[PDB]
Amino acid sequence: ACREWLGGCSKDADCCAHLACRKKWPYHCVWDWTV
Repeated sequence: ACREWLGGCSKDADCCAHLACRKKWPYHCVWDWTV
């Protein structure tokens, strides 16, 4: 289980993939190349 882009991230291991748990709000995983 993981969250995709723009979804509440419980993990900072890019939740799903190619992502990153946005730590600067909104905390919901953003694209790794935009974080």
